[PDB]
Amino acid sequence: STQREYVFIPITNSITIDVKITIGGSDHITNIDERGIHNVLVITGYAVDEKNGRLVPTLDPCDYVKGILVAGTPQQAQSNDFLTLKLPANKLYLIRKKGNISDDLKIYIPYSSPDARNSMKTKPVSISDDTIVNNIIKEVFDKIYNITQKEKVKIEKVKEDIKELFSYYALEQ
Amino acid sequence: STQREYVFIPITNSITIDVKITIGGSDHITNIDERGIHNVLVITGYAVDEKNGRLVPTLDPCDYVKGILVAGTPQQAQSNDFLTLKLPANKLYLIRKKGNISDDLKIYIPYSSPDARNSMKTKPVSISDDTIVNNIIKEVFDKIYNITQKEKVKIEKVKEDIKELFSYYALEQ
Amino acid sequence: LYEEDYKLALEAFKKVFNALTHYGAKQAFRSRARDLVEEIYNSGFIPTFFYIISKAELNSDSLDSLISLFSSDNAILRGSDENVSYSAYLFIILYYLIKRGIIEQKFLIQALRCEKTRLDLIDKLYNLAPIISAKIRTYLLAIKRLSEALIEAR
Amino acid sequence: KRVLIKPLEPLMFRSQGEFEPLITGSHTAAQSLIIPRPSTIAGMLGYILFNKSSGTGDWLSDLTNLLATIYGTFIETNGEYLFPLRMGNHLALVDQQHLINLPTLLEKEYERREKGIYELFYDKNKLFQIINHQDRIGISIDKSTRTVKEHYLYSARYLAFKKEVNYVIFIDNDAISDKINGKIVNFGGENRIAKLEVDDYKVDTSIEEEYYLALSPILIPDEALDNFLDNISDYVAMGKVDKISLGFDIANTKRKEMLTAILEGSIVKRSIIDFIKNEIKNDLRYRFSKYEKIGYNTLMSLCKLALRKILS
Amino acid sequence: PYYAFAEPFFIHAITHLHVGSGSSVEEEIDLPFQRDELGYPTIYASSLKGAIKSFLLKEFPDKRDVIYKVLGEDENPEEASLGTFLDAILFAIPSRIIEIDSAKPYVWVYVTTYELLKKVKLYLDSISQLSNASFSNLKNKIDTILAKEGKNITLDSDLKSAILNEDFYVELEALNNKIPSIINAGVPLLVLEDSIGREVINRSLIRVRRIRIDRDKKVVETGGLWSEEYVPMKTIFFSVLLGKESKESAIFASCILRNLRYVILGGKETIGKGIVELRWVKDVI
Amino acid sequence: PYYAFAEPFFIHAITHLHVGSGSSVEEEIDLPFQRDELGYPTIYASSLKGAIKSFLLKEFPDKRDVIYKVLGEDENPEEASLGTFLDAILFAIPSRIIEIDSAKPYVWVYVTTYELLKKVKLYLDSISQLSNASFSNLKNKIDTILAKEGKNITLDSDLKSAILNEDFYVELEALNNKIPSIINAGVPLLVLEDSIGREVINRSLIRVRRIRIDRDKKVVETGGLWSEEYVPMKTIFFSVLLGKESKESAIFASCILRNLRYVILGGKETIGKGIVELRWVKDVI
Amino acid sequence: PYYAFAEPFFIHAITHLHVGSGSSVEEEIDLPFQRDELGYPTIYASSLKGAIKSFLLKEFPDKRDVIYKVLGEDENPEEASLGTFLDAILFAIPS
Repeated sequence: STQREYVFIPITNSITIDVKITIGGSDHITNIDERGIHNVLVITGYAVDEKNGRLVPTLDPCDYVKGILVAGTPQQAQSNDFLTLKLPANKLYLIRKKGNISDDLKIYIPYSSPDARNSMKTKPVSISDDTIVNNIIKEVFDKIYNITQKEKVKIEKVKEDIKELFSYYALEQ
Repeated sequence: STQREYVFIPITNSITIDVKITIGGSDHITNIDERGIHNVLVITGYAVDEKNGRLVPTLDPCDYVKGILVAGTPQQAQSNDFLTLKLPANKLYLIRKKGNISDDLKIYIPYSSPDARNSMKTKPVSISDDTIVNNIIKEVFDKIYNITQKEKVKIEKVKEDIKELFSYYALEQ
Repeated sequence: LYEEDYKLALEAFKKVFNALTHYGAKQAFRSRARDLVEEIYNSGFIPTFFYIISKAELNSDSLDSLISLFSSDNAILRGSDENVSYSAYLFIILYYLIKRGIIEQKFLIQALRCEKTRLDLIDKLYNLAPIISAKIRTYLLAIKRLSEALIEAR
Repeated sequence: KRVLIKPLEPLMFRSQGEFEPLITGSHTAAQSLIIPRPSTIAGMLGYILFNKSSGTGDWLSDLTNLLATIYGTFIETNGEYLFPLRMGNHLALVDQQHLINLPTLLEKEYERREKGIYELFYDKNKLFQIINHQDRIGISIDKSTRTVKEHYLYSARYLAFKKEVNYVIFIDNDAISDKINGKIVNFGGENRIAKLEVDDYKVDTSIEEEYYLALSPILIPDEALDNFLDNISDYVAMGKVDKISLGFDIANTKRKEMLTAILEGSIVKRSIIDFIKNEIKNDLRYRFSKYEKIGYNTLMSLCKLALRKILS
Repeated sequence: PYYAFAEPFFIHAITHLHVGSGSSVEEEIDLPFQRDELGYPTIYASSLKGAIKSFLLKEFPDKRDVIYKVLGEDENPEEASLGTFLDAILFAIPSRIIEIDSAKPYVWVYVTTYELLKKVKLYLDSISQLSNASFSNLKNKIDTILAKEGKNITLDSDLKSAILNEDFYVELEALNNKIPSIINAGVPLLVLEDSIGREVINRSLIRVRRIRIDRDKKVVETGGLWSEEYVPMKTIFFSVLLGKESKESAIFASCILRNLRYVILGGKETIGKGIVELRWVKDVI
Repeated sequence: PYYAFAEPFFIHAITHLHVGSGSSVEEEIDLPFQRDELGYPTIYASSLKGAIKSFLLKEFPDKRDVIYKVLGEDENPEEASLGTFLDAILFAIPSRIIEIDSAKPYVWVYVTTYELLKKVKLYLDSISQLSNASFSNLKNKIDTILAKEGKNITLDSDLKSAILNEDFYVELEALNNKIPSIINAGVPLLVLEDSIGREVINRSLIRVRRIRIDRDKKVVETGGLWSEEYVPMKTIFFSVLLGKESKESAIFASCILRNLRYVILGGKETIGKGIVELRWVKDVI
Repeated sequence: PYYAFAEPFFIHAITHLHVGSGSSVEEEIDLPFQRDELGYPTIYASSLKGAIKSFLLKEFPDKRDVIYKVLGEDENPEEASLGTFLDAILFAIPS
């Protein structure tokens, strides 16, 4: 099968560039094609921790994290703090879909054991924060979709729908 | 487990009464509840032979055999020409359902090896036969339910609908 | 079925509209057309009928001015503004039982004179209570609409 | 002898073809004929009387072997008979008693002719008391969005019957009765259903008058078309001439031929009988003889229910 | 005959129904129900088949070909179908009743007319010749009722007078003395004259106004008002499923039709306007 | 499996509620309440949906896309919605009671009728078949009350006699004294016979006359009087929320529906006539 | 929150109170008091709102626009009011 990795999109750092790997071929799940960001993945029941940005397995179905699925593998500098599992494509709760997918995928999600030291209390976080929506286009949306600067340069549309399509729940602790 | 079996209703010899036994208790499936016959079972893909009446397993879904369900065990004179099978309630083809069933049924069906000497050819058979409707109500409808030939019965309904509902496909050989 | 009840509602109203000389009596009638129609179908017909006659204050020249209104067009209702209005609505109800043959016109006209017979009128309407309430609905609802439209404040 | 076709529900016999979604940004629509063409009624009985050991590429050589001879179709509400009457694109269902004075009517002076004709198709026309156009509109849903597809919407004016109505035909055969009787048929249309009923009925077989009614399309053999259309007043008193397709055959899934016909309800003069015979050649007379068996060249006397033919 | 069998059934509205017809009729309704030749609600055979075929393909996804053989094969393959639905015919519409003590008291009743019962009889005669499971126990009942045509009738109840839909006073007559009722609900069935019934029936039809609200100011939009028509709960439509002789129909009529109890017809399912119940007149008789 | 999830819920009125007229039949009250097909009060699901939708589009602004999925888009719909509302059947109405004699005296009671419990059983049976759910707990309860039909019964309490809504005298049987209450309330529930229940229920409805005063004369305006119809507090309706498999139906049923307790239905909200509480059957058991 | 501010209060009758429910057939008092759904006296929120709104409009003659937004316009109501009253429940009666 093929392997995709899930990179969330918060208003945060330690995200800046993580993948270490890109397509390799010409296959992806999330795209940016002259109209917006399609096939955005949403993982419910997980919150992200700005301290070491990665999804934390809460149980609340209301905690979700929206990110993008790119073709690749873990950075191979962590190799352990990831959820790795093989899924059909229909089993992925995707947003703004574009077409049918390969129906058999392997996903990598930046993961961290709950570490129950202190109780979890999440907050709905939006990423309007225009000074951040500017640089993440270069940080992640150009080291993966390079043509974001070249072929579909309509940044005013991809920069705008990044704010209205991505949002998450952070532990805020 | 409870024991029941299925005595079909043809215009045919050898089925005067086959069950050899009656309720034993007071639990049944089929009824005559003052409004006709209730919970009549039908078996498709099975045809009847005039000679030594029993159901032969045709492969045609158009062929069927209609009869009633009595609680008991086979003739106990051959005991091998009977397919016994444990099945839930919702699995049964039932006609004029009046109530729910136990979800646990062990049914004995008059059976025989296909005897492939001659080719099979089923034909629609109605059992109207105004003189014959009398003999089997003598033979089963009273030998199973004594109260029919007693205080309460609707002759203009029940002494009509055995000719009207029960039908099947017979080999006519 | 009740296509000629919007007609009847127009002749009955035009009678009541003219035997209401005082302006405050028209306004008082407009108050009865709205309210009385909504108790007949929540409280019932005869509970509202009792309420109507009790406020109508019969047994006068008024009770005979009604008899004239059935035929004449020069009759007038005199009395308290609250009386002429409640009595004008009693006409509306009775005008229907006459024109539709639910109550015999000869009985009703002589029951409105002979004091001893009025109790027999109320006794007749009690048994015709279910039948009446069904038929007058379209008629009374039309009277309600005509009131709100034709009876205006100066 | 006589066959009553009882529609159990609104029917549709569409002409003009092409009722299916082909163009993207456009709806489809179809009307219905008031009277089914004889090809429709022939194909229905032919569907009941079907044996595979026949035909192989004929659909009328195969069809004419089953049924003996069918006579044209009209309406019967309550024992009354109504007959198609046609004009310059007007169609009417008129009662028997009003055809008697048509030849004298069509010859009156100018102003007296128009008034008489006008009152036939408007006042004495009993069509719309008997038949309403139920303009059903259909839709195709894509299970993806669970809404309507891209313009997959169609309007089909069905044939709604305000009263009890039967279509009336006659068959020469009598061994046919106990076969097509009480039968539920799929009377041609959008998968609709009618019931069949056979009873005896005595009517004439061959007559002579100077004015006939066309109780069925009179087929013009496409070779006399020129010597016929140039002088049309010699043959048709009133009605409508147009090119029609004979239908759609089941055994081959092909649209049948297309040839000019005189539409049912027209008033054909006696000059049309001998003209056809003296114009149709035996190369095609054997063909057009079959066309008459399924019920096409059927004439009726304005006198009375007397059913003639043309080649027969 | 190629109509080996016929399976009539009653369509029982569990919720209100709305099978739409565009804007074909006048009264004031923008989205009216599907009518028939004489103005009563019907379900067209196209809508009734398509709804049951759209259903039942999600319900029995393994038997998709058995259904395609019988119900059409909506794909570009165009083998002929094996099953036909007839238009669903309004059989009985619920009506509020006030009876003058007249009875064991009822609050609602079933109301039919004689026009509606003729079309049901027409459907019933037409399939008696092929249904060797002859349901004359039901066809006769309509025959006796149609014999008593020309007056309001109550079949099993003994009322003699009532008020239907708060507006219409009718006096009722027993059939002759008694007869079993068709709908096994403990509810009387009245058969009214065609003139009086058409008013009582039109009063049971639900004609609502509906509103689209400006979410920011909570007021109705401009032109955000329209009107629709629903067929009430407990309404009963009667139709027939005709089947050609084949081996797929034997499976379809035995395996598939036994398990249809509830389906969804018409539109406005978000409002919950399609849940209906089929009753298969071969066991209720 | 036709529906992914199936959520029956009760609708307890906290204040008097008023869902607007809707219908087209002329009536005596100026602004009447939405009526059933039996004439009882009800809430059209079109009014349940529009009110609950706009409530959720406020209380869950982040999940504004899960709501647009399950409850349909607003301005430009590409696709049909996934969730359905069923019309809210009237389940029980409060009625003031003058209890003749018993150990515990009562000032008011819940009144329901057998016709209403039959509509609820119709909802429960069909939703049971069109889904994986099986509300056997309710169904076993209601199927025991519907066995005693045609006889006034009090559910648990011991009354034997009472005067409901000051005008109707009834004598009440006891059902089992062991079956638990349908809802969580110490107030008894009387299942009246449908005939006397219709009149007892019409008494619980709240007819109200309102005026618009001229500010400069402190008198009623010219024709500024109108009537109005409310459903009392503590009235219990019953509806079901249904949904098909979409991966947002699962989120809807998890967060959105498990954090819905109070909604504002109907109109006349500026005078507090809409506050209502939703009790899911998953919980009230 | 659904509501910005939620301000419950108590209404203390300084003098005798009469919010009319209008005459009615089944009352036997010509001018009765507004009743509850279970008999007790009550003040319909339509009486509260209209009385308080009319009070504010003359006590705060400069805050018209602030009152009209929260309590609804009177001439041309192009939108809904933002404030709601609840029916006054009888809390305690002097005995």
